[PDB]
Amino acid sequence: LLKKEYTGITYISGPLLFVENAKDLAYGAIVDIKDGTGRVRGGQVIEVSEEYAVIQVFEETTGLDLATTSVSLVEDVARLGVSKEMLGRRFNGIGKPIDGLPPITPEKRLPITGLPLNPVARRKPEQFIQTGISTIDVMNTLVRGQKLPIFSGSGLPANEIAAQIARQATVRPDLSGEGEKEEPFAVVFAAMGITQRELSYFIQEFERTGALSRSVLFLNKADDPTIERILTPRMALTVAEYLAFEHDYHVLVILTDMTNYCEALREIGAAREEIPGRRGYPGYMYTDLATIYERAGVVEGKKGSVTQIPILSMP
Amino acid sequence: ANEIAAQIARQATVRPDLSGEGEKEEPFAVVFAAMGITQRELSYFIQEFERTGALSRSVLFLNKADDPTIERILTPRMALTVAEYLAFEHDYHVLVILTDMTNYCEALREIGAAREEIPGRRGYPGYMYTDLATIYERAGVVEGKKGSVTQIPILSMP
Amino acid sequence: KKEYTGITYISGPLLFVENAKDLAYGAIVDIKDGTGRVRGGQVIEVSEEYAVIQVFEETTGLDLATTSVSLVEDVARLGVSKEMLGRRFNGIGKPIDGLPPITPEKRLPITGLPLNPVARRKPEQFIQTGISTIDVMNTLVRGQKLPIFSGSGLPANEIAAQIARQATVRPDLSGEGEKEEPFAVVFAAMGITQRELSYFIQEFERTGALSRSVLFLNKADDPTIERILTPRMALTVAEYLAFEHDYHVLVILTDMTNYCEALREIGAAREEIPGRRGYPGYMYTDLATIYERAGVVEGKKGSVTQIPILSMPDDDRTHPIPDLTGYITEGQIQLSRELHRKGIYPPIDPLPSLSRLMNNGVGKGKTREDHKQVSDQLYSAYANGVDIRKLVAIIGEDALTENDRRYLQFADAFERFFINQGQQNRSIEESLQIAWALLSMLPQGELKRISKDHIGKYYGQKLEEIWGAP
Amino acid sequence: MIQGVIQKIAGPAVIAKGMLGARMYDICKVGEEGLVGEIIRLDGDTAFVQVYEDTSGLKVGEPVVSTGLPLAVELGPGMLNGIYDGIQRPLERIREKTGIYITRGVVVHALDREKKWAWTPMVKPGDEVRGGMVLGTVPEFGFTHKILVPPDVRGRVKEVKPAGEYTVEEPVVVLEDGTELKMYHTWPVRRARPVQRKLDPNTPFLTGMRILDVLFPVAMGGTAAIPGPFGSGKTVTQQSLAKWSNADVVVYVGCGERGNEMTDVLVEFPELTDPKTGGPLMHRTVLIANTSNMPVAAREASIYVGVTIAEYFRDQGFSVALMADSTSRWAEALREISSRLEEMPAEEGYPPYLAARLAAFYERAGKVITLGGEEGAVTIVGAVSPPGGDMSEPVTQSTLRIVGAFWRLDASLAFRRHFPAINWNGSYSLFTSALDPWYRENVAEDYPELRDAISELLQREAGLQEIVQLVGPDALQDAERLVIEVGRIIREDFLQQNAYHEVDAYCSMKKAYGIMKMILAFYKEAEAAIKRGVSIDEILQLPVLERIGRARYVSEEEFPAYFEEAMKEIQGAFKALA
Amino acid sequence: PVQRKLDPNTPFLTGMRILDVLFPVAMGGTAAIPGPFGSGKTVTQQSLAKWSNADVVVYVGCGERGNEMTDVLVEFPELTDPKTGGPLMHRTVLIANTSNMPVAAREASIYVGVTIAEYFRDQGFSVALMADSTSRWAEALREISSRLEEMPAEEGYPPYLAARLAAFYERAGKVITLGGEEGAVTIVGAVSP
Amino acid sequence: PVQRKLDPNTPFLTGMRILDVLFPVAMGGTAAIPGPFGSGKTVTQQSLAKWSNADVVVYVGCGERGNEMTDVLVEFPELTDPKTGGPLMHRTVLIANTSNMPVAAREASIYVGVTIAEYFRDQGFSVALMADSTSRWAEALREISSRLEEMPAEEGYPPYLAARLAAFYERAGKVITLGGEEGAVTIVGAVSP
Amino acid sequence: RRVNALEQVVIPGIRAQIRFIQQVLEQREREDTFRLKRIKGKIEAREAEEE
Ligand SMILES: Nc1ncnc2c1ncn2[C@@H]1O[C@H](COP(=O)(O)OP(=O)(O)O)[C@@H](O)[C@H]1O
Ligand SMILES: Nc1ncnc2c1ncn2[C@@H]1O[C@H](COP(=O)(O)OP(=O)(O)O)[C@@H](O)[C@H]1O
Ligand SMILES: Nc1ncnc2c1ncn2[C@@H]1O[C@H](COP(=O)(O)OP(=O)(O)O)[C@@H](O)[C@H]1O
Ligand SMILES: [Mg+2]
Ligand SMILES: [Mg+2]
Repeated sequence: LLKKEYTGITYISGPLLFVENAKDLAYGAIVDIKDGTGRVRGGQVIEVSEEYAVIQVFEETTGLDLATTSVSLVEDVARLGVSKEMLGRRFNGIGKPIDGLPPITPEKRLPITGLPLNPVARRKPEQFIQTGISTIDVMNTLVRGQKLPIFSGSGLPANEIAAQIARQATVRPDLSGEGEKEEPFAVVFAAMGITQRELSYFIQEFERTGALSRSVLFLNKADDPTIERILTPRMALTVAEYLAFEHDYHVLVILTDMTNYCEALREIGAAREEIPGRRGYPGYMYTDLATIYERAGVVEGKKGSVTQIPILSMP
Repeated sequence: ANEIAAQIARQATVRPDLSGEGEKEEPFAVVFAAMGITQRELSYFIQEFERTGALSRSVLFLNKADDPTIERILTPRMALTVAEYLAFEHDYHVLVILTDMTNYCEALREIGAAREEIPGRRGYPGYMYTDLATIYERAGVVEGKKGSVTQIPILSMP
Repeated sequence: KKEYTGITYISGPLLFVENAKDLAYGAIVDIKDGTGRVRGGQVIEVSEEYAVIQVFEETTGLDLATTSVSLVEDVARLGVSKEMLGRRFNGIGKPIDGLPPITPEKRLPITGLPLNPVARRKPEQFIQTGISTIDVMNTLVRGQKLPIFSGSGLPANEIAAQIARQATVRPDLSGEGEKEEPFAVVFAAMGITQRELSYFIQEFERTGALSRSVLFLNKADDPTIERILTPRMALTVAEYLAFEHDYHVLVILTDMTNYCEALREIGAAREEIPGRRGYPGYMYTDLATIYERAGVVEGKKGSVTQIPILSMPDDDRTHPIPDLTGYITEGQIQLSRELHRKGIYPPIDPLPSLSRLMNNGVGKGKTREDHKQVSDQLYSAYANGVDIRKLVAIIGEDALTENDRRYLQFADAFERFFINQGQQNRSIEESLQIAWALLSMLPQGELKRISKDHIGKYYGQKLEEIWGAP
Repeated sequence: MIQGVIQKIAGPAVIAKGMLGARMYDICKVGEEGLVGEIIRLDGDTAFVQVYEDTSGLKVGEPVVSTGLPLAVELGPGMLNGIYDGIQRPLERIREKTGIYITRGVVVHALDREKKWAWTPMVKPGDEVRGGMVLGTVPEFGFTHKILVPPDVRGRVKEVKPAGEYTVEEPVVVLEDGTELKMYHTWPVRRARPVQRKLDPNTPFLTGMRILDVLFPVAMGGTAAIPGPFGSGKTVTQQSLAKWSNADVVVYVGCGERGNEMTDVLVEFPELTDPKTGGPLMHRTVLIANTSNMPVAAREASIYVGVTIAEYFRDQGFSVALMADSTSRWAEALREISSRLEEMPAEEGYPPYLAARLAAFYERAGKVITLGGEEGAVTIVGAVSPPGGDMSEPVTQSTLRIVGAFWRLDASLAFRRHFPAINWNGSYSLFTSALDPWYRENVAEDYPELRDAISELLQREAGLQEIVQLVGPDALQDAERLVIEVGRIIREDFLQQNAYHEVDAYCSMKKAYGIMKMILAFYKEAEAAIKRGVSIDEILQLPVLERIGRARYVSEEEFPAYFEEAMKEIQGAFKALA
Repeated sequence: PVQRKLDPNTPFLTGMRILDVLFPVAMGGTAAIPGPFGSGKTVTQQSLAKWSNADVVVYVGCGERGNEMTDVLVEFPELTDPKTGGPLMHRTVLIANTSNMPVAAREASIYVGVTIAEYFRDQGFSVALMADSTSRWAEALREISSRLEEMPAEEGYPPYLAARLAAFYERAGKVITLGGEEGAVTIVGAVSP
Repeated sequence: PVQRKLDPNTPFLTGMRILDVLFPVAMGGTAAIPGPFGSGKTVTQQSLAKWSNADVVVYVGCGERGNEMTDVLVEFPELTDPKTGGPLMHRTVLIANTSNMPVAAREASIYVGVTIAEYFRDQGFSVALMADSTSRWAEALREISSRLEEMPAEEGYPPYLAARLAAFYERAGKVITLGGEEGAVTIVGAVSP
Repeated sequence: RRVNALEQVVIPGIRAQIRFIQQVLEQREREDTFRLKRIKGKIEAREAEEE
């Protein structure tokens, strides 16, 4: 397909830049921004009109100029290439490998924002999970298809609890007789603003357990650009939904420090001067969080299941 | 509050035999102004005035909860205009009841916010003091005239 | 010389002038209307189209047909001379005492250049203010910035006048006697009323303290940009004297709360978005450019010392004005309202007061060698006394032990004699004598903080000497 | 390069027209005086530039010239023994040509441009060169400085200058493509220098103060925070870390603070002596000093310059310790700058991205494998000053989320002259569980098991604090009097340390281990004697108690014989008593 | 439209002791049940759907979980109607708009539910209307007003919120329909502060 | 204009025990009495008008009720001036601007009252000036600044409010008039937070 | 008993009240500066219709 470029930049300030004659850019498209030094930056269209279009940049705007910068379209809807060979890989949070292996060959391309599940098409989650912790198993039991966050503190060991839960979770079919064998969980791990110390602990625990051969890791370290923190959980949930509802896997999703996701959203909301909320957070945080949480559950007529254990720290 | 207001309107009378003014009593004329009143309170007020027999002496301005909001700007002004006319032209003793000033203040705040006026405390318009003063200050007694206007506003503290 | 007549907009304190691109930013201008009256003004914006002038005084009588604007100077400058000693100025350099204007040796920009951090040296000498509670327990050091925190009705002005009248250096206590040093006091008043102005005028002249002082006095009804300009001119004069004539100067800033309010009003007039609690976002830097002009310089004999005074709005130490001042200054002296209501003057509270440069000014070779331990012992004893006095009201006097009764009497004697000095002038030796006489009422060996050598040398004097003049 | 003229002046904000082609966040020269500023917003033919120093006296029409590069430091030989402000301007050479003040628009060079160095080439023509390798060595004090290529430079060596005396300006290596490599290069302060791989924090960073490296250790390449009030040791503990730690090069970064507080550290530091060589401590440290009245941009960009210099010294294979003093002042400067940009505030007036900046500063620490194959590490210790001791401030909350150690100070122990005055029930460390394999191999097998004994012994008195203020200590039962006395001697011999003493200012790890072993021996034998119904008064009079106090002041070489003799005496004392 | 409105004089039985005894609500009145997260608003509303003596029950899931809507679809076709032998689902109308569904559609669901409840009132039935959460409707109004660049009153909410809420709760009551019959609508709305 | 300001040394007697004994005010001084509604601000000021020893009393009603001025007009002609024996109203000048009167006239009333008080100062009399509420002046300034579309400070008040308040209070004091006599003006101003 | 009551009951409620009042005041201040930020932009947009 042929490419098209727009060179009519008129205004740059902070994360936003204005393109004048961009009439045929779809709302929500992904563009590639190139400067005179050859560096390439990503961006997303957030407002399109007759007079101009508004593009926010996925990272810092140092080096851009109005004379030599050009904006080129990539795709109308942000999509991710999914495949069955992604098990056992590592990605940087915007879809690029970090492990140094060649990139995967996509089977399908799916939108990262997903689609809402039809409430008629759902079914009740019913299979009990034995995690091995008495305070959880007896009094707060976990069911396949549940979203159950951990309300951590500033210096409390929530990461160890999450690793122990992922290490010991089993379904115990003998208590019900509705199956056999020892069908294991696949694990999707998404980290937002994590530091090296906790990343090292997670990596060594996953390699010691041996479950790294059936896991997909999306890693966005704390020194990475802040706008990439928004996109990271959406692709992880896209992969989890694809695996569970197209290959009958039972996946488990772990989201680490979504407080970082909330501050990342607040930074953009303050930059876009939209109406705030209770403590400076944007007024639409409930909807954005719902678009992440409500992608779990089970579906009638299908064998797969999605389970989420988010981790957040109470300020 | 509505029951207390109804009881006051039912039982209120002067005591000429104590003050010695000599004039024998005649009942008050009631002017009733409701802004954003619900059916539950309106039926109670209607039944109370029916049982006490005060509907033959009363003028009612009703603005129910489903009626448009901007109409609440006008109702107290016309109620007090009628009260002033009766009291200072036909020598009636007029008692005025305003059901909820809070609903008047919300209707004023809507227009103030639509006009981008500078707000005061808690988002209310800065000129609310003058606007409320133009309503309350229409009661009183005039030298050389027999009539009088008495106001009992009712408001809900948030 | 040139005059601009293209006025296109007048509203409140601002007016716009057309074709004024030759006016520098921040310059001072003169505004003349049809009746010949002259008002001042300052340029706050320069552009290709128009310039914005903020007007001193009210804008009554101005019109778009007869108004003209002429330049005075590009940068605000002050003419300085040694003859300024004994003179009173209105806050922008204009004399108000009726004397002829001084002839300037130099004209310096009122905004000061920052001091090079490698050019400073550590403060090492003290100033005798004549107040026992300040000299003994919260000592002021040459080069220190020691603010005073006061309430609303407290006598901050009288304390300021007393300090300006009584402060002096003591070269006879230092080393081999040192050598005579010149001394001067620079006084800055901002937002004062007529009553305070008259009080200061009588006080500085009735006792001869005017002959060594320079007064910058700004009234409450004066234009508020002059209130911004006043402390910078005071610090400019102080820096000139100290670093070009080896003077030891002391700068008193009468009320920083008025300065902060004036800064807020000016910031609101130029359409700036406020920060915390309506105050400008750059108040920290603006206050740093005033406070950090004091200090002592390597290779020079002079020194600049500051005593800012500020009134806490609601006795709220978390208010922005006390909070930002605490990040830049070395301790504070707090006046107590409870001591003020009981008849004690000056009402300086020793418990929440602190001087952070005490350790480098006191000691052997610059004062008496028993200073530090005596101050520590006095603080520790008063802290016990003020709590034993509270316990007495519940458990009665009989239930205490003997030493608790000694502490209870010590607190009362301390408040009666040490703090309540009145209008007396006390040298450091007299204050130390009174301090050792007060400690004498405690038994020997209860004084844990003081070493045996000083205890054997100074303990045992009766309090009857100060009892002849309480 | 791009030049323009001033169109509008309004405070520090300057609008320059004719600036088509300038780039965001470039450094410009504003006015004829030569003021500097950053471009913060582009719009058509104009460019919004914010000046650092004040703009009084400027006129419309004065030229504006952009340098074409963002804020950057100069990295090369000659940075040791130097004093710089927030934007790497040497104060000593500014004094020589200006006086006691700092005039606006002064132009000086960060690196001396006229000093001869002893160049020694380690390459020959025809060699392949990639980013991060070594061209040669230059001696500098007690260090052999390595001349590295920039990370973005690769090619093939064409000509090499022979050994001799050269300045930093003289090109020493020229490549085949015409690129000239000098003794120095520039790097932006807000972009992290690349590495090959970041390793694990499996080695401890030794402080030399007993309580820190015993109870709340920090690993090499870790991050720590130390909050507290005035007179609480914040300053002394940092300058003791500077002298006694195992770091090769020390970087002290002082954000905008009081002038006399800066004068203290500027005066006392040249007096200090390096323990390893006996020479001045100034020979291995770089100082960044900023007062409260200097421009806010320098104060905000102070810490980035320091961390970039620390990264540059890391890239040569050294171990660097970075000390950020009073990051609350840096947060205040950031708040002021964000207020000048009319951003919407959050919390206590702070910009919404405060946590992102604090994270982006702290993550540059860590132990890495450099591009040249050598190993290096940067360790960061950052001081925090709460306004009134409240731990709910946004700065401390954001710092708590990222640091691996938290050494809380308190003035209650400073009132008792107990130094170091850290609170041992408020502090915590997260590197304990990862340092254990190193601990049980290098120190002793029982050390991780022994530390829990000290922790539990200190904990048990915190459960006895509800009875001691009611009933006097002497009235306690002997089974509790024993706990009280052994915990007391722990507090007065192991936790306390004299930083001014000749031998107490530095304690190796085996010395502390012997002290804990000996204290446990005392406690166990005393409990065994108490089980035999003896009075505790005779235990408090035992001669071994003074042997406990004297263990601090023994020399490092002299310790083992003293430890063995104390072990013999404490074994003889308790089972000689019936 | 209606002919007249009447005074409520018969209880609306919920099956809960504390609500039916200590704090009764009449046939044709309104009630609100605020509470934090985990208090039990949804269990209380589903119990009212299951056990109340209303002829027709309308449930409006305005901006809440989708699993709660699947629980109703699964459990109800098996349970028994309290006042007739048929299945419980034969008397229930569900309007579902979950949290991740489009925001602007939250406003329309409330009006659709109240219009259906009013329609069933005109036939002579007694209708119970349960709104799952009105704070989500308030948030939808806030987002639309943010897009309109209106000036917020408090907490970002538009200044006309109290008019819309008043217009919604007014529609309840016991009336004489245009056909001369008798009907009533009672509204129970949850709030999520 | 005046010839020379003087130092206040003579008390202003009001008849209140606590104010005269514990918190005295001199002849040329200024005072303020703030408080919430119902605290007693107006009754204190009317008692000061009734019983003080000033020669001429000027009362400025900036924005209060109208009955408060009807009471003065009805009562004062019947009382007796303490220091001359005649009616009390012969020494009193009233400037009235009630709440429902136009807003922009609130600013002018204060200046008219203070100018009349300064005029009676020049004849050798001692004048007491009382403002019933100085907060309503600030409210009028805010109302006008709202129409002028200029940016306010803190609570919506215009930036120049403090300068106006300072310039109003500094007109008080004991002076030597241009004719050689001695006069004094004392100002008491109520504040309504 | 009095010491334990004052330590355990009275102080935490007072401190929670402090926190709640502080949060309310700060949130009101944020709402109030938002309006000024809008009004300055409206002023800037007004005087640009035909320069
Ligand atoms: N380990 C220590 N040994 C001896 N003295 C100490 C120690 N720690 C702190 N001090 C004392 O505390 C005082 C204050 O120093 P410090 O608290 O480090 O600086 P700051 O008060 O600026 O935080 C010093 O005078 C010093 O004598
Ligand atoms: N009447 C009740 N009996 C038993 N459990 C209840 C009852 N009401 C609420 N719960 C408990 O509350 C939990 C969730 O309440 P929920 O309806 O989700 O409240 P909300 O919807 O307001 O969050 C359920 O797990 C349930 O166990
Ligand atoms: N000195 C006093 N003696 C007796 N009653 C008083 C006194 N001062 C005030 N009051 C009472 O307090 C009330 C305060 O009313 P007022 O001062 O007119 O209102 P506000 O203070 O709100 O302007 C009066 O109704 C009066 O009855
Ligand atoms: Mg619910
Ligand atoms: Mg009143």
